[PDB]
Amino acid sequence: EVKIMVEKDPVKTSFEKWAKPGHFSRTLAKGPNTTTWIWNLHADAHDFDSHTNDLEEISRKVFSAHFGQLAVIFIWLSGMYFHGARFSNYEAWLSDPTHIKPSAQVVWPIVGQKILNGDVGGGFQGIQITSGFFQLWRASGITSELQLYTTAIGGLIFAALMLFAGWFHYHKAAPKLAWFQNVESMLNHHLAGLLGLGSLAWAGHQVHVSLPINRLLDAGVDPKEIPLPHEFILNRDLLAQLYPSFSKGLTPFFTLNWSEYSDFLTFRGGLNPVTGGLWLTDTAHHHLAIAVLFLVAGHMYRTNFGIGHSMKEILEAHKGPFTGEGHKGLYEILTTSWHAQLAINLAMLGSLTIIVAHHMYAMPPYPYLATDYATQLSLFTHHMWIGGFLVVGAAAHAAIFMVRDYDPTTQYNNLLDRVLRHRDAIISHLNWVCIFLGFHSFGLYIHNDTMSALGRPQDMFSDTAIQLQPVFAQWIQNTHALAPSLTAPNATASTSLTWGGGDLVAVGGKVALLPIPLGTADFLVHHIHAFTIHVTVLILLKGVLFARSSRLIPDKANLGFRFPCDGPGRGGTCQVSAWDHVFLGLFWMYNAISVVIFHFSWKMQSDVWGSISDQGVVTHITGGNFAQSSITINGWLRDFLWAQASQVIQSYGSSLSAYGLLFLGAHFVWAFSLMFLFSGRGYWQELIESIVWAHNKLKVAPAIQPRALSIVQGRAVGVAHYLLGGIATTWAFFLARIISVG
Amino acid sequence: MFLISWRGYWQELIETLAWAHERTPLANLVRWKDKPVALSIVQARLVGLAHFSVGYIFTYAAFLIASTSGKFG
Amino acid sequence: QAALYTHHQYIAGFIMTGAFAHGAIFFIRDYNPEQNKDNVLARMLEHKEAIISHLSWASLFLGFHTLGLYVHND
Amino acid sequence: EKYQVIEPLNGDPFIGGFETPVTSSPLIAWYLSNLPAYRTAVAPLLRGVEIGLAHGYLLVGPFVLAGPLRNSAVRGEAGSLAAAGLVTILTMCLTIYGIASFKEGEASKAPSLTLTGRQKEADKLQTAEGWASFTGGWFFGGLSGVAWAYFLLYVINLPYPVK
Amino acid sequence: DVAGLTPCKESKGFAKRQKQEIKKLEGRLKLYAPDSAPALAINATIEKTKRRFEFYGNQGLLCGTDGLPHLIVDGDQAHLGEFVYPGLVFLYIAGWIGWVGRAYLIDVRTSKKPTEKEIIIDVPLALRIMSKGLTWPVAAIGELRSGKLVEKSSNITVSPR
Amino acid sequence: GDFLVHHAIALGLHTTTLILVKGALDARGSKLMPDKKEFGYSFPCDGPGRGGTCDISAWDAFYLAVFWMLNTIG
Amino acid sequence: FNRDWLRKDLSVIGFGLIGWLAPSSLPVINGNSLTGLFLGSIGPELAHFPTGPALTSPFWLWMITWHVGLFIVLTLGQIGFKGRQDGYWN
Ligand code: CLA
Ligand code: CLA
Ligand code: CLA
Ligand code: CLA
Ligand code: CLA
Ligand code: CLA
Repeated sequence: EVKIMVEKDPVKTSFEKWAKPGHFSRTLAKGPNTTTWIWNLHADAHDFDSHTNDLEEISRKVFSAHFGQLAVIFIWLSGMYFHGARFSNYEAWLSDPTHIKPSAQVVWPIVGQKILNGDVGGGFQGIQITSGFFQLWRASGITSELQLYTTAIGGLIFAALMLFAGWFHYHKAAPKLAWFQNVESMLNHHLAGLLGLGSLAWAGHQVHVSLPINRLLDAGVDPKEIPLPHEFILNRDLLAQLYPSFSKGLTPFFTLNWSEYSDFLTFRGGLNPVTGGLWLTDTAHHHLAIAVLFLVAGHMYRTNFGIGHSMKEILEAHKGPFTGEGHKGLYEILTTSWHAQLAINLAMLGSLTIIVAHHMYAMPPYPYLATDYATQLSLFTHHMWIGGFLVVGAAAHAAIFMVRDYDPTTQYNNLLDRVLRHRDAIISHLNWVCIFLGFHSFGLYIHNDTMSALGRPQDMFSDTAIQLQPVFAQWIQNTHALAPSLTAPNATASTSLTWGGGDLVAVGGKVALLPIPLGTADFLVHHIHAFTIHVTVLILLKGVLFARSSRLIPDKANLGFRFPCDGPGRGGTCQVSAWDHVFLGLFWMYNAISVVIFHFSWKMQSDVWGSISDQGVVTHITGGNFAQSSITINGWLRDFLWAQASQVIQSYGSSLSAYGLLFLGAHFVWAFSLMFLFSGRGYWQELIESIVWAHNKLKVAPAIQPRALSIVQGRAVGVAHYLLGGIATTWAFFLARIISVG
Repeated sequence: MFLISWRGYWQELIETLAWAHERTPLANLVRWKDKPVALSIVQARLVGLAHFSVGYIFTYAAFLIASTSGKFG
Repeated sequence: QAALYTHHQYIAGFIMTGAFAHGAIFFIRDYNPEQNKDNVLARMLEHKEAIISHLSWASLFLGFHTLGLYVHND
Repeated sequence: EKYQVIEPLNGDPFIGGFETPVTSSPLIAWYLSNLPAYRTAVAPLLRGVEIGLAHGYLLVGPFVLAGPLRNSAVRGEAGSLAAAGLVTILTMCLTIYGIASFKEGEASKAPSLTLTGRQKEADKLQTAEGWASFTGGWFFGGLSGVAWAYFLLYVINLPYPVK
Repeated sequence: DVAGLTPCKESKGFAKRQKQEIKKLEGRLKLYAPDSAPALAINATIEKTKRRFEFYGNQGLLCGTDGLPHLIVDGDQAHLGEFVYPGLVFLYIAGWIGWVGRAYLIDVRTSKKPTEKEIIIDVPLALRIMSKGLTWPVAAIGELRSGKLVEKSSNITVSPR
Repeated sequence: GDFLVHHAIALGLHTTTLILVKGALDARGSKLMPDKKEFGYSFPCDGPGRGGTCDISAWDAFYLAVFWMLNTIG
Repeated sequence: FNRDWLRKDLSVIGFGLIGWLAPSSLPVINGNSLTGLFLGSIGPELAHFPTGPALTSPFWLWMITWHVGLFIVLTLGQIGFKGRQDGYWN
């Protein structure tokens, strides 16, 4: 029966364990014999499963840690709003959003770093921000810095509230295991009460605050004399003169004459020509509809009033001849293992973030977002990287579950067992498809390189050569361009300006969006993307499926999840642990996301982003050379890496010099990672022995014996520095280039 | 590639591929004589070093000659 | 001229690495402490920790200060 | 207690395989059993002839429509000669494979037991002389198939959509 | 002059760089109102640059071809303020730090649980050790001459030969 | 610039020599592997025991010094 | 392997054909004043010229919709018939 269950005062609030560093584990609670202990102290701090076998205590730790993360995020958001309130030119940007660069960070005049306070416009000097917060606040109807201040104060209050909630739910009233295992109630509340009610509330804000303020802004009204939101809520005649349907006043809602709300609940599609963003009427209708859908969907599961679904009975009822018991035993897996839930949720969150990245540039939801090329590029790249990291983490935690939380006795002839039983076939076919994709994409690039170098441009794979047209994607674009005509008759515009139709939105003198063409280069780059994704999936899935055992080491589950090797026997067992598979999948996700963001940047600078003149001539940032230069690896090296890097390396002496500094520093960090990746551990241990001799000669040798990093730690440091260097190099390069050319 | 990924990944992958070849029709008729194994640890290090050095030498030689002969100056 | 210089410098570097590798192979396979008793080779083996530690110090000092000056100029 | 289509290899759960519709469907199994490679009772020479004929015939096309001289008037001849050269190289491959794998005078080590357990005779393709005959037949059939494809495509000029 | 370097007072490149930096700052300034805070910041920049260049000129720095001060580190008496004087200051500070760290290690090897003292620093002990670094060179020489600075090779772990 | 780059060259020479001499003088043995001479010149490792023994051979010192010589000649 | 993995009940295809003709051949009062099967028949009528694809004509969408519907109907009919002999829902 679904009920509230807590324990009073489980843990005493005391600083006694603060003085003891490794209190959470029996091994580290003894003391630091060696320096490795310190690293171990930071590598097992949040591994709550390793601290104890009690699932209740692990659940309580997880809940309180989530509260702490929420408090941290609240502090971060409050900081952003504070910096918008004081150290920003938000109001000047409101007065003129097309010619003033957003800025919300101001440096101190200490060591000549004051040069970084560039002339962003509006009588302000500071760092040009690319987070899109200005456009988000413009969409929300924020017109003054006082509103940002009150938002920041509320954010601090909420951070303190979350911090107190974590303390209360760990040390004062800690929920019991039965409370955490109520997955049906949790889903009902998070669907109806979290997503549905949140969407409804945001629709209310939009209807009452965003639409009137933003339509007055689109009309050219100076934000100073735009009436405040509460004046729209109170003086409803002032709101009705913008949208007459408000004069009806909730009568159409309850009489089901909903068409009378067509003034502010539209299904237009496309972009607002004035701002280049989505119509906020469409957004309000969207949020209302999804709120209704989520509130309906959150009434699906049976908590204690009958009427509903038992997910255990749903799962046990889904089985077939090609499988065994089907989805039998998965309810226990997902209600008794935190790592399985973390894997599922991480995979979904990463894929969702990638969807967000793809959908926020094709439909810019904020005003003056598309024409802010720097913000668009930054948002796309940021969310791509976040999604990739989350997917790799999902793989890691699936492997952790398979190693530690997997119980063969309760999993017999179900789906997990059967997947484990034909992993050889799965990995064989995935390896074959990876090889085939790698060949028929990168070998096509190499073919193009060779024929271009041999003076045989007619033997290449291009539009003026052997053509590989993406006919399926082109057909999908054609279908989506004609959707309002026949397939969605109640639509004014198509889903996005990227499908087709010959419509070009040009806020100011720039280009917001236009029909994106697909040719041989797009065919090639999408197949490169598919190749990289399949190879990453190969590495990660092979790590997960072979985590427990393999033909080499049949007892790999006893070895654990995070172990270096099993020895130099059987020819060498280096990197047989699933942790090492995640370690390599990080490199492959890095390559995949890097190529994805490079393709986005080049395609947008070449075919979409640009400036339109009064006559109507559209010139692009690069000049439309993607169709003929992206087909060749030399073209990528020259027309993208060499041509577009001219600004990061020439940024010295200007406000973009920090980008060049961090460009070179990220190069440095990557090269530094290379030695943790290439070197071993015995060499460094012996070098440390020599250094320890030098220290002992002078009676300055520490009692905490210096040790070289473990093998797994060496790999972790190498991959961390590698990813940091590469990603920061790209970050500096994109930001400098897109701030210079935009 | 040969310097970062070390041995075990490839040994397990080769196990899978041996299974695949032995179970594929019209191709299990063809049989190897030497059992395919992943490269050893020392051999992997040496092969990665050779690739690294060859790339170093060829890249720098190409750049040197092209930049000193494209502009005779 | 540029090609000749680069050629012979890379050849020299590889040759030096080979010389040191074969010194290591000599110590492993051909060095007899019985006949080499308290001679110069045995004395190098005796205070090898000092040699390695001073090489480490020289490398650390050079790297730190050269990299720091370069970063300062940057 | 359900139908459970999927079964272990010949009922043995400890052999590294499965019984899937892809593996042993009546249609798929019939198709694979009558391929020349799996006709163990037939002489290796004729199986090699059939295999080479099919392979040269299918190989002629890609070389003709993708070769460097595909835009010239010798496109057909160039493609046919490329296919013949590939056939010759694969003949050397087969010859060296037979030399390395099989020794003269040894019995065949091919599986002589059926799934039912009939215990038939071992296939002679896995022998030194069997593989030599197979290689010779494959060479002859490959050249014949290349010639036939060239004749149909160009000497006779039958109407084909893409060529 | 110490490797054909002219003094920066009569270096034309040094004055050219002065003029170029001031002109760039003034060009950045022209686009702001005189009373605005950015204008004040840029004017502070200009004053900072002017005083920096005057200070560099007044200390007899050696500028090469174009205007760039070059440092002489050969021990010349006219350039002791570039490397020898700050070098000695650095040596005093670095030796301070190392000496007090060594002293702390010595004073915590006699404790019952030295590792806990290394991960959790005894702040009073550490501070009264740090206070002793004022006269570190004298203590170092005393320990060297007395023989308490260097451990005998017979009590130091070494690997097999 | 010539000063800075010559000091970089000295750094490269000193570090490559450090790696190579450390490999040559620790080839016969060390605290981590006192019996390294019986295992030869080029052996993979001594297993994950005693904290891990990757690149503990002198051949691995040569392997690690080839990168530094390539960097220095570069 | 029992050689009848796909337990042959040939009435399944006919039942699915009937159950997919019935909903697809409906004069929907919506934007499609006529039925989608008539559009999927017109497409071939305009595409009977030998040696040529549709070339992004209004034929692919109807083809895909109709055949996805047919495939799902056939699959669900097979599952429904063969779940009664078993105890999947009984
Ligand atoms: C309508 C009811 C409701 C709502 C709104 C939420 C909302 C949330 N839950 Mg869920 N939860 C519910 C019912 C609900 N829960 C029930 C009934 C159970 C027991 C079966 C759980 C068990 C549960 C667990 C085990 C966890 C959550 C977590 C979370 C948070 C995830 C972070 C996020 O995206 O939030 C976005 C929104 C915000 C950050 C807004 C701030 C939060 C505001 C104040 C709403 C708080 C609603 C709260 C449930 C009301 C009771 C508190 C009240 C006494 C003051 C989120 C705030 C996770 C978490 O992060 O914990 C902290 C987590 O680990 N919940
Ligand atoms: C919802 C997200 C989420 C959550 C809750 C967890 C939770 C956990 N993970 Mg998982 N993980 C995630 C995402 C997540 N992870 C993602 C996205 C990845 C892919 C990278 C992984 C990959 C991963 C691996 C491979 C492992 C874990 C482990 C763990 C456990 C933590 C133990 C530990 O050592 O942490 C303590 C915290 C740290 C070690 C973090 C230190 C800081 C990191 C390494 C670098 C910071 C980079 C920084 C941004 C650089 C810039 C700043 C710098 C200049 C200062 C815990 C169960 C470990 C585990 O359970 O072992 C059994 C383990 O082995 N996770
Ligand atoms: C540019 C560097 C590079 C290249 C080319 C490769 C190539 C490959 N990697 Mg490696 N890898 C690299 C860097 C690289 N990797 C690095 C730095 C890492 C560290 C993270 C890895 C980690 C890694 C893992 C963990 C895995 C791979 C896998 C693969 C394979 C991809 C699929 C395949 O075989 O078909 C595509 C093959 C290529 C693209 C190679 C080039 C072939 C060209 C196109 C044709 C040239 C042939 C031509 C006729 C010349 C003939 C020569 C003849 C005359 C002698 C392939 C062997 C995966 C694998 O095993 O395959 C499924 C795998 O699991 N790699
Ligand atoms: C006078 C010169 C000289 C001589 C006589 C020797 C002789 C010897 N050396 Mg020494 N060596 C030399 C120079 C020399 N070396 C130099 C310059 C180096 C530094 C690079 C080394 C480094 C070295 C090491 C590290 C080792 C030896 C070993 C050996 C012995 C066995 C060599 C072996 O197995 O060969 C077989 C030859 C090879 C395996 C080389 C294969 C080809 C290499 C990898 C380069 C290929 C590059 C590339 C693929 C080709 C070009 C491609 C193109 C596309 C660009 C032998 C006594 C070994 C030994 O004594 O074992 C205990 C040993 O471990 N040598
Ligand atoms: C750019 C890449 C890079 C860098 C900087 C280094 C740096 C170093 N290596 Mg490594 N190495 C590399 C690549 C690199 N290596 C590669 C690719 C290989 C081939 C596998 C090796 C192989 C190798 C071996 C085999 C050996 C070294 C050694 C050394 C040291 C030489 C002495 C020196 O320069 O001291 C100066 C130190 C540095 C330049 C390190 C960086 C110092 C930073 C900039 C200062 C800290 C900044 C800041 C406070 C940190 C912020 C982080 C956080 C707190 C926020 C030094 C630590 C030798 C050694 O350790 O001898 C003592 C040695 O034996 N390396
Ligand atoms: C370095 C040696 C070398 C030489 C001399 C050649 C020579 C040639 N190559 Mg190249 N090739 C090489 C290495 C070499 N290749 C390598 C290493 C690769 C892998 C990267 C390739 C990949 C490659 C491709 C992908 C293609 C060529 C093609 C060609 C042919 C050019 C087109 C032509 O002649 O007209 C058209 C060709 C003909 C009119 C006649 C070709 C057929 C004759 C009869 C071949 C001889 C067969 C003979 C029975 C066996 C002799 C060899 C045997 C002893 C091993 C030409 C014969 C093209 C070609 O036509 O392929 C057949 C082509 O498409 N080559």
